[PDB]
Amino acid sequence: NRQAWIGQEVLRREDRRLLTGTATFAGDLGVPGQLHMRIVRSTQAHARIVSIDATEAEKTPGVRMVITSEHTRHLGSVLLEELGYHEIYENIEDFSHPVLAVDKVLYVGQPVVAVLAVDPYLAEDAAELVSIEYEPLPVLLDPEEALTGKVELFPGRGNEGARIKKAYGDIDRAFAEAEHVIRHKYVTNRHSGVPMEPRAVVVQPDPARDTLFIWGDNRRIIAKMLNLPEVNVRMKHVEIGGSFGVKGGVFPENVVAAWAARTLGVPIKWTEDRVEHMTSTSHAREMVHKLELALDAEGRILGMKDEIFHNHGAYFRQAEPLVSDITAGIVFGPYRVPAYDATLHAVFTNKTPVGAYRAPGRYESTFARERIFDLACAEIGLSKTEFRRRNLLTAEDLPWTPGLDIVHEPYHFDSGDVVKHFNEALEAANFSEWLEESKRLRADGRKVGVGLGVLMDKAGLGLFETGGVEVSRAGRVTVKTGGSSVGQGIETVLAQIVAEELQIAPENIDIVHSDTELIPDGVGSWSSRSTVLAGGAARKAALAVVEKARRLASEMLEADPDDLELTAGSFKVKGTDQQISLYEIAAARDPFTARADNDEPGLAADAVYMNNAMNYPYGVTLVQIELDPDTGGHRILRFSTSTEAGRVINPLTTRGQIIGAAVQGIGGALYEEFLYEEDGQPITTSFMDYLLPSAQEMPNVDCFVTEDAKSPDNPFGAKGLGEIGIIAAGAAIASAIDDAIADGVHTDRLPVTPEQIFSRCQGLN
Amino acid sequence: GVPMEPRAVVVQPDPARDTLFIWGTVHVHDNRRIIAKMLNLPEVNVRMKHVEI
Amino acid sequence: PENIDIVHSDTELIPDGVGSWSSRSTVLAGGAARKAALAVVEKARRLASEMLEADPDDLELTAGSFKVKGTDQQISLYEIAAARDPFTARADNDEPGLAADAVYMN
Amino acid sequence: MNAFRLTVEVNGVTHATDVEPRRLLADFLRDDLHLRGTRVGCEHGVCGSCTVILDGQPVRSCTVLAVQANNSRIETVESLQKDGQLHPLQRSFSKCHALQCGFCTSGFLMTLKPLYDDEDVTLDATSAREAISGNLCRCTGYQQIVEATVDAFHCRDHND
Amino acid sequence: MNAFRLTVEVNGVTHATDVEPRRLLADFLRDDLHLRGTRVGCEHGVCGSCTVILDGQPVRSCTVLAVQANNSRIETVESLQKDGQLHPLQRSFSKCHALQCGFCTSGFLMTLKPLYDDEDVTLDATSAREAISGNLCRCTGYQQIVEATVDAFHCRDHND
Amino acid sequence: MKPPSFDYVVADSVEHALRLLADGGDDAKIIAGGQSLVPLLNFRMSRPSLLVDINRVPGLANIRKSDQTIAIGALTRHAKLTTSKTISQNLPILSEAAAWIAHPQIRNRGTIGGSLAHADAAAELPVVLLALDAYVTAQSLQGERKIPLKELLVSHFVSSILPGELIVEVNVPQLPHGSGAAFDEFSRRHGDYAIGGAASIVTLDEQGKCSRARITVLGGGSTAIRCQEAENILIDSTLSSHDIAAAAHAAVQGLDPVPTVHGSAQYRAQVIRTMVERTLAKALHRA
Ligand SMILES: Cc1cc2nc3c(=O)[nH]c(=O)nc-3n(C[C@H](O)[C@H](O)[C@H](O)COP(=O)(O)OP(=O)(O)OC[C@H]3O[C@@H](n4cnc5c(N)ncnc54)[C@H](O)[C@@H]3O)c2cc1C
Ligand SMILES: Nc1ccn([C@@H]2O[C@H](COP(=O)(O)OP(=O)(O)OC[C@H]3Oc4nc5nc(N)nc(O)c5nc4C(S)=C3S)[C@@H](O)[C@H]2O)c(=O)n1
Ligand code: FES
Ligand code: FES
Ligand code: FES
Ligand code: FES
Ligand SMILES: [Mo]
Repeated sequence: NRQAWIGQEVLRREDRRLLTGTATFAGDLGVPGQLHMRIVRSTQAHARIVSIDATEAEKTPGVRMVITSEHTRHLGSVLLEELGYHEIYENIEDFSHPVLAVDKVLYVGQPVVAVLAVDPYLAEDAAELVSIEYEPLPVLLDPEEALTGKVELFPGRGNEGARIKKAYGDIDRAFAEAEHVIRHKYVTNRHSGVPMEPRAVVVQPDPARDTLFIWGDNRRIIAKMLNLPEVNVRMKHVEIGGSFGVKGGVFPENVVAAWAARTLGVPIKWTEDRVEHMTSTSHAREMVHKLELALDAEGRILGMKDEIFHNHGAYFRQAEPLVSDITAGIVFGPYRVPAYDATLHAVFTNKTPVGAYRAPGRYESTFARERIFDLACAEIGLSKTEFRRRNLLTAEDLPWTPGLDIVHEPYHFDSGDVVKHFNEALEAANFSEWLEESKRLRADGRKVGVGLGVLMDKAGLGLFETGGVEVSRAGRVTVKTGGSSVGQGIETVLAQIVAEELQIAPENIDIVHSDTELIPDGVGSWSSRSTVLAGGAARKAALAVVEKARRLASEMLEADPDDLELTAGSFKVKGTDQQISLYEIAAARDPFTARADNDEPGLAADAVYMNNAMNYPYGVTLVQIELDPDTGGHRILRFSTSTEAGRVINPLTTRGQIIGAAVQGIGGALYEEFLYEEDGQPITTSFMDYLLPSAQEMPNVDCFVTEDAKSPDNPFGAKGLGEIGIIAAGAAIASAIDDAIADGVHTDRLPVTPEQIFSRCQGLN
Repeated sequence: GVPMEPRAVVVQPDPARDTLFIWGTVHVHDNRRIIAKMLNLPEVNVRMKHVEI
Repeated sequence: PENIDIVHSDTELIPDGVGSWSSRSTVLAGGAARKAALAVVEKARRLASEMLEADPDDLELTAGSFKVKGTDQQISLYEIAAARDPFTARADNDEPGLAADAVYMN
Repeated sequence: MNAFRLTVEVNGVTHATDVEPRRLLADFLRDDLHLRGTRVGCEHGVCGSCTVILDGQPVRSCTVLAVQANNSRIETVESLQKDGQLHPLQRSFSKCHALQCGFCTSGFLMTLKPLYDDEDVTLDATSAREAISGNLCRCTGYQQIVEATVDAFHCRDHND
Repeated sequence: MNAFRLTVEVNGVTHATDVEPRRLLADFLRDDLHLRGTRVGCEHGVCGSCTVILDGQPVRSCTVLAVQANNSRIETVESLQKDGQLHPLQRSFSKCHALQCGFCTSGFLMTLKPLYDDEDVTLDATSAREAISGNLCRCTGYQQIVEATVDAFHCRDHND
Repeated sequence: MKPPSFDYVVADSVEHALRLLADGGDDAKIIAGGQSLVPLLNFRMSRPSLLVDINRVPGLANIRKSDQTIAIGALTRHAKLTTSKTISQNLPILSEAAAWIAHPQIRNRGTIGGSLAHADAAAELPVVLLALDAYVTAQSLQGERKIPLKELLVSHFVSSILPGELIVEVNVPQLPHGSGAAFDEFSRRHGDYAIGGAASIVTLDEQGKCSRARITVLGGGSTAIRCQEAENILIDSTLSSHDIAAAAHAAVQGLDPVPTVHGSAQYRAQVIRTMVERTLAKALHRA
């Protein structure tokens, strides 16, 4: 008894909305009297301006207004980042547009002028007729060239970013006290999420002395910039079709809409062009890694070291530089790392401003390490596999409060690896491995590679996440959460968590989120967070309603008692002779002096909050590629990513996340890169140039490989999972490829083009 | 009473079925309580919106 | 009273209310507004004594702001609220009511 | 600038309306026909979501001007469910968790529809992958979609 | 069968649109010229709210087919306010609590407007009552409106 | 995303169509499938005055074994080219070559006529048809021209059709009883526009000798390219792996590929390939 919901494969709740076409997306929304906004974007990567005032735009009948920087710059001021640490240097500098520039332009894609028309067709029609005068300026593109003069983006003193360092232990005496010392410079891609739904915003004003309705919890910024609070929100629920952390938080488009909607009293709608997306929204992944590694004759780590240059694009969106702070923290992953120097540069170039793409800073760092490792396993010749076996964790030496300035991720305080044992994962997660080894039977199959992933999932986040549970009348329960449905099946995970604690089928739980009128406060869903956090809320609330019932349903009948048999949906009393249902309690107590539910997280002293939650997941990725030595095409024959994580709330949907995440990473490993011509012009703007993975190329195979080892210290002990699938997809492919020629682990620059696989007969000469 | 504004109602359903929006003027606009019970879809999910009367 | 806006009949913000009939809404809903505004003054004046370091006695205390002493310094009523951000909390009141109700008119 | 009188049968329902020629079929179907089921992701016949049944053949609602559909039958993801019941494809798509966001669902489902309704062929994992390949997704890795389609075709044919 | 093209000036902005002849001016001035300011209470030239300025003369937007208003200047309650500053009539109406609900406010205000703008006459309580009499209110009743109008005409003329 | 404004007229027949655009006119364009024109409009990369939808003209989607040739109407979808008369060791090669064109949903509305008059440097049908020594009859108001495929293909996105002059039919020399035909293509993603690809056909003299062979190239210059002198290397030969490799090595030496984000100049040319080598290989198998 009764049965269990948590840990069970339950068909998710969001499905039916999306399958039938009942599901509303921001772009689907229509409002009478609408103005369609088209934004005139930059065509120069770097330039000052002498804009026209169309005129010839405003002249075209059906055009109501054209917004220049004249309007938006007074005000609100520049976009406003977030909490609340990191205020240790002083930006602006950036944020982004902000909100429209009539001084300098800093990337092709930057919003300059917005038009407002009756239909979206007349919008783009008239936006063309706008003419902007430009004076080109020296174009920055390389992260290294960025910091060493001579060209500048913020011509004051600024001038090019933030410097983030972390160190402790003696790095150098470890480097002095070592035989073998290893060096190399790795360079990583520029991707983003590129989800299937482009950005979209609809704003409806209540022009009568009131508010704004917004469809598309960071109300907080818009409210502030417009000086419109007390909110006065009013963010409305719409389903989202892929964030991957790209859709982030506040954009320039977000605030222009609100301003214009406010100062006109006219419904304003904006839906993004795909070409716009590829040039306007959160870029990521672009990092350079200098890496020094010290070794004893045994081959254990004595310390890591060197510089990282993050190409933040042109401005500071979100992350701010949360990502850049995180990256400098966890380049060491899951290892014995006595000491290291980690110094990071957040730099700017004339490119689309950077946000937090799925596992930001983890794909990037995880590459550089598992590639500086394969290289030591080349230079000492010791086996690539048992290097990691010799040299990951301290099985016994846990808690492991790290060496260097750590944890500081992003901050306060500690931290360490208390999550389960590392290796008997790597050990046990080798179903199929060593017979995947038996190659070539002299052939053309060539590849085998490994990658490892710790994740600062958890990112408390934090400190809290609101929740709430309502049982009432008609046989259903309504759960309010601070989180957001983005596609990960959050509305289901909670539905299980609640159902388990409430003794009622999940087909009866409905979940409400992201309706700010209903939910006055909450954090979103970031760095693999909410299941522990927003689930811990739902538990706390569902644990409160049961005490509201099983103590004030004690009085509705006799007696205290207090009793055997706690629940089967109701409460049979002191034996199996009959009872009060759980809905009947709720049905009784509404006009009679009180209200029949709970939103226990939380009060002035917070709740639910799982506090600086550490909670580091971990695993391996295993890859076997086949190469065609000329053509340089490839067929990934076998793929299996591994993960140890807490309890795993739903096996079915967790599998989706893991598999899904990997394909994004594999896409990043061999398909996706934002390319730019010498003058800063973006090249990969359509879909034919930016290659997303398709059905045929991807492995028919992806092995779910999850293990429930020691649970952390956050109830029902769980972990973040929606970001671990991707982590190592870079490092494993690259090592697999270099094993696949061979001539040894000497690949740096990602992705891996077939033209690069033209080492073909430079293998014969 | 014969007031100047005659009676008027507007209902928009969220076919995601979760909810229902009523810019109708039902005069205790907190008597969704009746409509809820009647329709057997209670009790939030019948979210009432403010209008002038 | 210019700076004050009033929201009503929007059951997402207001999950529970009685309504308006039989010449009532002032002592009832105005009586609600009172002990709400009287819940902030404690939530605020208490919270303001912690913000500076002076205990809850001062000058007599209205601007709306907070004059301790006579006549050095001051903390406005809005800055108090703006300060209670995501610092572990929340800067508001809604005390009517619970089990054994509120407002109480019987 | 002179509107064209269009006549189209959508999901059995006939329609008569003036449209300007330049309006894309996708935008016509969404507005004012208010079937948001059809979704738009790319803008040049790639993303997939775009996809609709035109006269029995799956085509992109986004590389076709609305005016080009005059006197023709069109079906969207809205037409699948009949009388509360989800059409087998949708049912198995949920059974295998073949969707996450929602976007790449109209596209795939409508591509698969005429293939389903016609008596051949089987769809095995390999031939299944090639079928959906005309549609892109950024969430599932197709693995489950490929698994989802296959399931739909087994309860279809070899049914017990 | 029959569409009609309107060329009407409304509150300054000229509009061109095709409307079916039977649509009443009131309905036209609220859709799709979303100027909800004009309000509709009775349905036969009585309630008052209905009232709009047509070509300088106050007429009921409700006993006039929208089509009859072609090539004419029309003004509604939206047109009083000029850059934030409420038109004095609106001010004295609030200064004297001449309105409680809102409905009988477009009607009266628009009735009083051309009377105001033209240099004559004074409006004393007796002549004030006769002026507004073409509009009904169920809330005031009139005492304060009559008091409101008079006030508006004193700051107008003798004015310190 | 949104197109510019333009006018639209449904063509009832060939002549009536040819008339409709002429007086249109000047920069009036015809529209069949839409699959290249409509995307261009969405990018506002072509702004015509009026469109003439020939897509409903009744006598233009035919397939015919006519005489010594095979007749194909201009409105013939690629979708049909995959599943058709295409039998008899006279496939002859098309359904394999038309199979590489994107995805079913595009193939379902695309037409052979338009695909030619558009003529992308990576358009597949031209490459494979030039290997079949194609013959396009482009009827216009004044007369009826017949353009060999060597002359039709001018440049990237450019054909030898004077404004007007609508492609009506495509004819092909039937070939060869008996012979072998194969087409292959390389692209980072299947169905995408290729980096490099080849179309080669060989006819064999009883038993092992060869009598005639024709070879073409995708991604060569701005158009499909005859490898004429590589063909002479093949002809009269044993067809070993010593003449195929030699033919291919000489089937490339004259090319000027244009670099792309996916392709370096020499790579592209070096990816003209072994597309030749394995296409010639697959041409021969008892075929
Ligand atoms: C995602 C995607 C991938 C694609 N991949 C490929 C590919 O790999 N290879 C490939 O070859 N194509 C590809 N195409 C498109 C390709 O151009 C189509 O096969 C072709 O456009 C079919 O449509 P159509 O011939 O009717 O020309 P449409 O553009 O559909 O119709 C109008 C076009 O016909 C042209 N035209 C001019 N004169 C005539 C005439 N006399 N008769 C008929 N039409 C004429 C016009 O120039 C105009 O461009 C792809 C398209 C998309 C959206
Ligand atoms: N069915 C599930 C879903 C999630 N989780 C885990 O529990 C937490 C609940 O999810 P959430 O708090 O939303 O995690 P994130 O905020 O990090 O978002 C999920 C993750 O993975 C994603 N999956 C996505 N899937 C779809 N279809 N669309 C997106 O936009 C998605 N965006 C994301 C993004 S962003 C990330 S980073 C996550 O740590 C996740 O790892 C789980 O155990 N079981
Ligand atoms: S978006 Fe129109 S076809 Fe993919
Ligand atoms: S869930 Fe985002 S596309 Fe499938
Ligand atoms: S309703 Fe038209 S005048 Fe009263
Ligand atoms: S009409 Fe109700 S207040 Fe005057
Ligand atoms: Mo994320």
